[PDB]
Amino acid sequence: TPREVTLHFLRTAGHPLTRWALQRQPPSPKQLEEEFLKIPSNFVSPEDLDIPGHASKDRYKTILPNPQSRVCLGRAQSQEDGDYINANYIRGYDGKEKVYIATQGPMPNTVSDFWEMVWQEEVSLIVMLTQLVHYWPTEEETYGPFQIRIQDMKECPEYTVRQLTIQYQEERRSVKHILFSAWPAHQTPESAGPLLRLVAEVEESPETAAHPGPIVVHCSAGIGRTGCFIATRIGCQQLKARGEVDILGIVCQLRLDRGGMIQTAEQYQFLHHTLALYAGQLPE
Repeated sequence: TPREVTLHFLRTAGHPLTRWALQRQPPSPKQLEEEFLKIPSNFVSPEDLDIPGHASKDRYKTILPNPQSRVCLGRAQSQEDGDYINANYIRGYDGKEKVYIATQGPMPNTVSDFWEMVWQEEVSLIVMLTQLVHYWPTEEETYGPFQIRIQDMKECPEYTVRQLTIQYQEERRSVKHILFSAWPAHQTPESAGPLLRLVAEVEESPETAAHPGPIVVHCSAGIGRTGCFIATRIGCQQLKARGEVDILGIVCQLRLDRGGMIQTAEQYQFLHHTLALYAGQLPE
């Protein structure tokens, strides 16, 4: 039973690494390559989704949101004739539910869907990962029923922070948007420092809500760079709380949430490098 075999692996696989082992005696580059290749994709086949006309809202044919964690658009603000967006809820540290939503970058025809999701899910933070569509405005623009305005734009060494507001009827909400460039698909960032500063930027973001909404994280396909970013943050949280990290377990849990998260063995190895660097910053 290939399905049961996949699910059993993802629910049980693990390779705990103490802070010491991570820094001083990590698995060899060959061991990490073989370990990465063993992780099932958990990609859903087009047959496992019965959402007609979903293909026009997917950037890629074979990268699809797993039904169990798929973000469904209730259309409370619109008259749109479906529920579909290529996006999944992602669990965070210790399996906490709906900490993130991983999604593809909006297509010209899914920009309104994207802002609908941001409203419906009470998103206040968006992390965009890219290399050098513009679904946010220069000053002010309307997307479907939503009015979006930019209040501030700040250029940091490695990312740009925009403060936006989104308004529907009487209600206007703040949304922080972080655009991290110099990260090509199927590659790693230039070095781990900027990525760890991005993770810190996210941590430091003020949370106003009583029950915080998911952090939206996106990139072109919504799995490689999003998976690296989310795995990095969860790994840091594990190191800080427990003084050890199970990177294999983190990636397996991400794949349960959205098929294919973290695309390449080089990205998986870079996660180890990044977390070994973060470990040096911890107390003691």
